[PDB]
Amino acid sequence: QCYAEITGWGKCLPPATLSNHDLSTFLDTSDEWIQSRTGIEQRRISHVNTSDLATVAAQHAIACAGVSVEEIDLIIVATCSPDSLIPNIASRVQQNLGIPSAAAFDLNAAATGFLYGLETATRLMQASHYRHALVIGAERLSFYLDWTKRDTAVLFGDGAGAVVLSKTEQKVGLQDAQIGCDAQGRDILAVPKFGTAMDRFDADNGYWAFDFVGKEIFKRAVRGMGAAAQQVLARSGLSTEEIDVVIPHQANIRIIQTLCDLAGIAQDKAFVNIHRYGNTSAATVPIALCEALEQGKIKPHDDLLVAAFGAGLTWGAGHIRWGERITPLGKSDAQLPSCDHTALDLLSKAIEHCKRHQ
Amino acid sequence: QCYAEITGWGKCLPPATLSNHDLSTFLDTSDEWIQSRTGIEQRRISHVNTSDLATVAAQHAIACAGVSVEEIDLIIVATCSPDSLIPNIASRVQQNLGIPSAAAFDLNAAATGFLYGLETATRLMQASHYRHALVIGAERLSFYLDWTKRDTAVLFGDGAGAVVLSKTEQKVGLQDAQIGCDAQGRDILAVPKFGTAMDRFDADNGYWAFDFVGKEIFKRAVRGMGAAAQQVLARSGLSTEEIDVVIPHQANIRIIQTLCDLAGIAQDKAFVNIHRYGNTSAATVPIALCEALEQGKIKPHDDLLVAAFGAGLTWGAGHIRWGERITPLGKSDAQLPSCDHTALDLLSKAIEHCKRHQ
Ligand SMILES: CCCCCCCC(=O)SCCNC(=O)CCNC(=O)[C@H](O)C(C)(C)COP(=O)(O)OP(=O)(O)OC[C@H]1O[C@@H](n2cnc3c(N)ncnc32)[C@H](O)[C@@H]1OP(=O)(O)O
Ligand SMILES: CCCCCCCC(=O)SCCNC(=O)CCNC(=O)[C@H](O)C(C)(C)COP(=O)(O)OP(=O)(O)OC[C@H]1O[C@@H](n2cnc3c(N)ncnc32)[C@H](O)[C@@H]1OP(=O)(O)O
Ligand code: NA
Ligand code: NA
Repeated sequence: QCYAEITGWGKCLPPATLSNHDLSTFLDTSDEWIQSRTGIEQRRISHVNTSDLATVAAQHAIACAGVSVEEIDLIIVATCSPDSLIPNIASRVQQNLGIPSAAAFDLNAAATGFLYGLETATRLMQASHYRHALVIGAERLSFYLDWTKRDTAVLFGDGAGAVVLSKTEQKVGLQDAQIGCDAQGRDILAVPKFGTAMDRFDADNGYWAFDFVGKEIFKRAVRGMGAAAQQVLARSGLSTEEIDVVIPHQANIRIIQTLCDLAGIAQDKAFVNIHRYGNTSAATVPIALCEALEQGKIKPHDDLLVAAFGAGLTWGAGHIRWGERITPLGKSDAQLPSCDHTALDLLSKAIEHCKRHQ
Repeated sequence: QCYAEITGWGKCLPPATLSNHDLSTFLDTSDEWIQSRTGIEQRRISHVNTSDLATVAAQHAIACAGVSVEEIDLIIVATCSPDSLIPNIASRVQQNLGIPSAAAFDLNAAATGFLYGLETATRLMQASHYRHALVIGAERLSFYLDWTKRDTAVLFGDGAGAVVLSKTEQKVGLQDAQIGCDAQGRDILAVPKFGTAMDRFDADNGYWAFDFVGKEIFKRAVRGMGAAAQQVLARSGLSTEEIDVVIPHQANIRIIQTLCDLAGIAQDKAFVNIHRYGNTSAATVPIALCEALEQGKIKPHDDLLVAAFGAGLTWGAGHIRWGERITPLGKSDAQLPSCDHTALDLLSKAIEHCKRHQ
């Protein structure tokens, strides 16, 4: 029996910050509403493409793991905002870092995609000949947003997180996972007209609907994640008190609290950074894991519960058993190109077109 | 030790057919050039979205396997032309067929994506609790094409293929596989400006370049596939004479012939249907497998070699050991909505815009 230890962790958050106050400047909303309903105070807006955020997060995770590029056998980028469809952006990350040979693909399961990626890489490694893997959740969700619609415009941000996995005999990394999808929730969270369903030559094709039914999402998410978390704990013989840390998707602070409350997990076990970054979809979990490690929230040998959901409606949970090391082997000087523009400056063209079309 | 038997197979080719003669009607090309250089005589153009082609192929594979929707635990759609990015289209296929619960994701590794999907589902099933899986290669490549540029406009078509996998103790299905990516070939085959790298509000954003360096692709593809096929055969203890059938990606007939020639595999072992459908990217392999089965090309207990490449430049090979059954359990009456339009009629809006912009 082999296992896939999380030997490296890393993040990349773009510098330009869109505050709740900044959103109040061009929308009928407030810090008071956004903060009390969602827990979000700020989020980051990328001046660079999704693959660039991915690459930097990967660079940090690679130094953290001390793994050479020659040893990386698999690259998975979990994203729903890739630079290109042809080719995939896993191959761009591969190109940027000079990784020869590795299998490289993009995985789309919306915000659950990192957990899907961790599950997928772990089983690939357990069943076949992949020595080390790079799994990245990376998003530039700001691409998609409708800057007239306050319901969604205030919820999402940009960023990336990465892990490196290393094959081992030790019983560490992802243990049981349960991933799934509630396809009856497919239409409640959707941008149906970006992709090959859109009219390529219509000049109004940029003004797509972001469909979003918050109450219905909340309900299906809590059920999806909750039942997945229960299957993981039940199958693994864990009592709930044995869970040391929860690393949840950062969609809404109330969803995190409800998940923990219904499962009987203490609220202070959940790592929350949604106030800083908002919902970064596939990046939420690996960024939260990275920061949990950075801030001393995870001890050697801890049991972690990861839980996530997203458009689909995809869902999942998993149990990670941490090994010996919670400290990086090395640091990276990798950074995004500098940018002195505000988040408002970056969104100007997009905001002005959306408001003019209305 | 478990294995993932291919218990179901199925295809969906849209009816509207673009002949080489039809391409001669609006481009400086000929049947004589296209047929002798590529082997392509016809290809299909979809009147429906990628998810619809996927669904029908899935329906045929499900009846072929005799598996209920309740038993399907995993859905992978390999595609680079999804209807939507949010949500994924694996979840649409899931919705269409009423499959509850299953993990559902889109996998993007261009034409190698089906092989990536087969590898991924097989290892998921071997290492964890997935009883049956649905793996689909589905594409509407006609969305992307530059109807002024003859180099690429004549090469690609639309379609989908599916398999159903069933967990078993018997040593059948995918055995060894070797998948990878040659990221130094990333820029030779690319549509860099469809995705989040495109300017959403530019009215000319629909007139994207399809970058394509045929000679360089040919060379990297032959090397990529060839070395992957060698690693598969070497690791598995197979002599080349023991390979009964080759199911190759249908990009170019000369690439198939060169692959077989350099490996010392007899040319008549390769199944070729590129003359009918062209390059359908991720759909090529599962459609060719489905048709090989339909036409009596595969016997019980045969050894198959699958080989593929695509944008990335992704590559791979695998060895499938066939089990007992080469005949479907049941048939499906599932079909696409009727369409009496020609391929030319369907492409009219796209062709007229491309030619007017030039
Ligand atoms: C671009 C990337 C997209 C792809 C994403 C992929 C990743 C994912 O899928 S993760 C998906 C994220 N999921 C979530 O955020 C969870 C969904 N749930 C929620 O957000 C919550 O239900 C939430 C906060 C909206 C509920 O708020 P609620 O309790 O209804 O507040 P309440 O006091 O009742 O007021 C509601 C009203 O406020 C108003 N309102 C909405 N937005 C705002 C705003 N920004 N400012 C002021 N008022 C607002 C509306 O009129 C709303 O009415 P209704 O609820 O009928 O639409
Ligand atoms: C939407 C799709 C997105 C992609 C999704 C992912 C799928 C994949 O990644 S699979 C990729 C598929 N790969 C391929 O098709 C590669 C196959 N190989 C080739 O294309 C060959 O090299 C091929 C067909 C060009 C043959 O070359 P070859 O016979 O050696 O050269 P030759 O006989 O001199 O002809 C080439 C010349 O013909 C001309 N020519 C090109 N197209 C045409 C045409 N349609 N009609 C007439 N002449 C043409 C060109 O001037 C070309 O010049 P150059 O020498 O500069 O390339
Ligand atoms: Na514990
Ligand atoms: Na044989």
